[PDB]
Amino acid sequence: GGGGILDSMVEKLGKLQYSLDYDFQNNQLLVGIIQAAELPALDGTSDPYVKVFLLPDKKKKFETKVHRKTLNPVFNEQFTFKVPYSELGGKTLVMAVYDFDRFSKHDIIGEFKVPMNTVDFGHVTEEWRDLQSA
Ligand SMILES: [Mn+2]
Repeated sequence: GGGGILDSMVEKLGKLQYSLDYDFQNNQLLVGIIQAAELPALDGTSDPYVKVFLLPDKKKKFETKVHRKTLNPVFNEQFTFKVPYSELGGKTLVMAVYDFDRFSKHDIIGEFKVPMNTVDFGHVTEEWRDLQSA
């Protein structure tokens, strides 16, 4: 009654652990794409990879390596965004997990966003985030 409330709940599409730190010495944002867990199987298991990028920036998106046939990949990758601190406040970091497929569109598994204006810089941020439907 009931069903409508269940439909509003966050779907079980897995989670991604990432870390974030602004390097004030070099003036760049550092992002760690650590691992994902409990991904749904779209293939069976999926072939997950993560796209990492800033909005509204129109720059080419960074991507992790593809991890074949796993619902619990460990990426252990780091990415760097050369952006002065004063300009970072208006941007939003996006992390999106996709299922690599060689013969068809890569299905999105889920994504989430981290507005830079609500992040506590000066201390390394690390958290698990539930992937949201795209
Ligand atoms: Mn696949």
